[PDB]
Amino acid sequence: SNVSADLIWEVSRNYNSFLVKQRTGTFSRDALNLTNQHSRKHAGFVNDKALGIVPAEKGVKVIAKKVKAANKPASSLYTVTYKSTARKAYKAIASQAAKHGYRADLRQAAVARASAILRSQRPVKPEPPKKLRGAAARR
Amino acid sequence: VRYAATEIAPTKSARARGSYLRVSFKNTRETAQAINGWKLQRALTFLQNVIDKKEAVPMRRYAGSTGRTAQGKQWGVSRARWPVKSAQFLIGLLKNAEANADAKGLDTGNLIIKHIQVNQAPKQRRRTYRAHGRINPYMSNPCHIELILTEAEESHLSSRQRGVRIRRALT
Amino acid sequence: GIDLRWKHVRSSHRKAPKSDNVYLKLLVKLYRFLARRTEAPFNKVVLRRLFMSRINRPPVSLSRIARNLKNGNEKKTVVVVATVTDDNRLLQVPKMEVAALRFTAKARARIEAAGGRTLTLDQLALEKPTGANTLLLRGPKNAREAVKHF
Amino acid sequence: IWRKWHVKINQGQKRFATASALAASAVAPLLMARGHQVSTVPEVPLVVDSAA
Amino acid sequence: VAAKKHVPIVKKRTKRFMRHQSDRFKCLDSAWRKPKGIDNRVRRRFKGNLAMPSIGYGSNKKTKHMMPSGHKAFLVHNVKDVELLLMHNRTYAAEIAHNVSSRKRIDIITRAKQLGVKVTNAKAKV
Amino acid sequence: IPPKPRKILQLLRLRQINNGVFVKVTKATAEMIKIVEPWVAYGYPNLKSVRELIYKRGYGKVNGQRIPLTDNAIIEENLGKYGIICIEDLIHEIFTVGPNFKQAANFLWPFKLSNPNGGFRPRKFKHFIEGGDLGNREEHINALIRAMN
RNA sequence: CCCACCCAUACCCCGCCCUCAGGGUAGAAACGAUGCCCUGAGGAGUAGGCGGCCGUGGAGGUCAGUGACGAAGCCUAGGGC
RNA sequence: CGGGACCGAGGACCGCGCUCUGCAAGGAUGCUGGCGUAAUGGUCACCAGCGACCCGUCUUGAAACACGGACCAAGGAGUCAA
RNA sequence: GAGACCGAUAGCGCACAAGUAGAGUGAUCGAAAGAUGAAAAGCACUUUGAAAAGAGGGUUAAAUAGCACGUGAAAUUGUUGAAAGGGAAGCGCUUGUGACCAGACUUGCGCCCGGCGGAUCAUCCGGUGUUCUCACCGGUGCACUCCGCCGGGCUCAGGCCAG
Repeated sequence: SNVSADLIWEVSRNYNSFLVKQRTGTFSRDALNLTNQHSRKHAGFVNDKALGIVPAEKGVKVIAKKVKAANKPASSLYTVTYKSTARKAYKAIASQAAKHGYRADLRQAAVARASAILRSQRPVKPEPPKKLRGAAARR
Repeated sequence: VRYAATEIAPTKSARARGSYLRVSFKNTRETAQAINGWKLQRALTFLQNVIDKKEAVPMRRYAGSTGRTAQGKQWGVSRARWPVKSAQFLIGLLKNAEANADAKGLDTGNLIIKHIQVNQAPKQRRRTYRAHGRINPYMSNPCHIELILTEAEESHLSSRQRGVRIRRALT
Repeated sequence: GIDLRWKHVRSSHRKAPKSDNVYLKLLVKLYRFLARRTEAPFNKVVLRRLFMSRINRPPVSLSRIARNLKNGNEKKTVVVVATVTDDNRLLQVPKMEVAALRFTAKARARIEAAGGRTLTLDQLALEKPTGANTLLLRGPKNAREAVKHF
Repeated sequence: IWRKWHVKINQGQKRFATASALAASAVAPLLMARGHQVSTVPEVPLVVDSAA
Repeated sequence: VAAKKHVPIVKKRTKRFMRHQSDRFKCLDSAWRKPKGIDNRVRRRFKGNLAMPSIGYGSNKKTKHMMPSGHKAFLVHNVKDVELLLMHNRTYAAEIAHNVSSRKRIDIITRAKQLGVKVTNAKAKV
Repeated sequence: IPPKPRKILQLLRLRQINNGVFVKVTKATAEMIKIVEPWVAYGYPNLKSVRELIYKRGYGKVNGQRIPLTDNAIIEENLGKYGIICIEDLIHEIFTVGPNFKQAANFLWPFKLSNPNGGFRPRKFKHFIEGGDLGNREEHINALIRAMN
């Protein structure tokens, strides 16, 4: 037809509302964007098949695009919440990313994002106190 | 109002201030620098001697093509003058500061001039007539004066260094 | 220092279109892939003409296509990287299969009424990826008022 | 004041652009890319009954 | 956290390029301006004169825009901005914008500690 | 430099100071070298000079690019149609001036030599027979090749 | 006449920056393809020509942007790119 | 066969090979010590060795001559229409 | 009634008692000049001075807003601290001295034991969703299995300068 993921990328490769451009790099606020990087590989709103991982109250929540409901935004996302062991979460996310051919190139990024979210959900360690240094600061 | 010396506390100090005073800024700077850091009584006596032409104020910075006198030898200079009007203004300010110290209850027999400063006030703009129908400025350069009186008053060594130090301590 | 009497020359030909048409960008990507991965000179010529500007892509009329369809070219697929226009001086349009960047409405209607087929360049890439049995046509480049006044 | 303030545009190009904008309005990725909140919209393009 | 392993950071020149005669005229800012006088010694590159900037002073492509810890600065204004660095804690550090309030800064610092993201100015407004 | 010596140096591929080339002796080459004697030093290299130049500073011109001769496969692809498949074949062709000397010499990039260790003679820009460095020093070019290699 | 020695931004080797050139990269586990990987050569500049970027006032869109728990401005032998 | 200096680019494997359990073969590893802080590094001021004419304009081939510049802030000159 | 206009050296000469003040015999010429604070709450009272004012003490959220009044740059000046200086300073490269600083680091990961605290261990069953073979939810685990915590021990990777 007249619309494809390639055309959506050509339209929105230079500007979109998810774009954060700075001197040190270009980032994306898109929810279906693993690694938050502006590229065709990671533009989940552009690609027909795409994955996204967000934190939950405990564990991760993974959304995936449905190809048959692209014109129905309220029912276009397949959502599973994994609140279990991290290994089972990684196995399920890698299974839904690589086993049936649903963006097997995003498998490493999806497992990495799930691991990062689960490590962020851990309690933080208290920082060591600052050591005063020099002449004016110590005295 | 804020003084220039913000480090000095007001509990045991006495301050005095005068603004837009029509007296020569250069002469006032020389007089203030002459009495800077002195006792209050010594400063008052010296300023009275300046008025009576018995002691002279050395002219150090603002001194170009001024006269020479024998009274500069007390300061190690030759150029010294007697700025009577500057002495009168500074006497008035020092008596005001002494009155402030009396009101606070401090002992004026132990006070020193810790801070004294003369700044340029906005200039008084008169005019003078010259030849060929010309008009030139004939300005006055006044000053702000302020003064404050106060009461007169082996780590991170190396293992070799440590071993050497222990050996010398034992021996 | 080194004595270089001769001078290394930067390229004097287009490497990319100046057009911001996204469909032309997709076509350029497709024919870049084809010209890189095939030995056909047809794909290289088509890609290089896709780079070109409008004064370098003059229109081709159905009369010109019918002229070039003679003498054993009746079954070849006509490829024109330009606009195909209609000629009302040609009363009878023969049956033809033409692939072009764009057709005028009258030219497309007359071809479809005469019984031929009109294609885009991506359809041409699908059906003849190496440009087999194709007749590559260009319009008159010097037939322009500026070129006359040169 | 005789600076050129108004721009003459071909009506064919205006109609082309209007058709292209309406075609882009039926693409849900472009709606999110333009900053619209359409995650709870049941279908794009959204058609409501004229009885309402 | 600690940055990703990288080649040593080399600055070809640390000193800035000072404008000619900006040390003698206060109306001249020290920001670089290329001299355009046909008889100018700095423009003609006599020895003993000010150097002129050129692309030969450029930094290594692998270490350009790196702070000495090895991170690249990313300006953030809120918690949603600092959460963009979830996948880049070994490459990008967060730098809070100057006009962000103190309580929002506390929120950003707390989120960055949870995400393991270095904050360049985490001791500000304390 | 006058235009005719400039053109002769350009045709001899001597465009930079301390560049060296191998030349097959004919009248058509000897007259050119005799014209550009005020800028070059030339002589008769031995086997040691040829093999050390090719082994240490040997670069081939492959697709217009300067490639070091670190493997025999480069020589096989770029000279194998003439029977030169190894660096010893290249050295033999250069030294004995074989039927494919033109192809071997043109495949060899012009040798970029250093300045001589020990320096030149006190006045460099005189003829060799006058106590300088310019011109034909015959078999004495080998010591200069050792110094500049 | 002879021997050694001193050093130019010249010559040789190495690293890095830019420019130019030549290659590779989809039944895509696939990419700011305007990207990335490999290789070679080159680097002065007035008049003049061309390209890319930085900055200022205002307009549309966007960042559910910052802000009286302090916006803009200003000072700063304090730092980073 | 010694003695010394400077350098360590790249980053799974692939290749050419050799003295073939392996290797000096398509680019540095191994072992060890002190310190873990202003010690390294950086900025500022100053002294020291070496280097270094005051800018712009004009002129012709070029210099010289000549002209403008006490200092600072703000303003200030290829625009619009046909 | 409006503006992709200007924002007090701009915009009309004029945002103010502006065609005013002022100049010229006259025809005419023709400026400069806006902003305390939300509210005057515009400093009672004491003290020192002839006074202007100053100091205490007050008002205020703030006088670091005092009818010189929002913010308060530069030229230029005073004080204090540091430094240099035998007929110029200023600048470039590179050390040193003194002063003052930004980083980096503080430990992580993976095993082997011991002690705790819980059954979101594997399998099977039902429902649901999906990319149609992968998952989630409810029951089942009965603690040699999973998940955290706490003590040790081990390996590896970790900052700076060096041999």
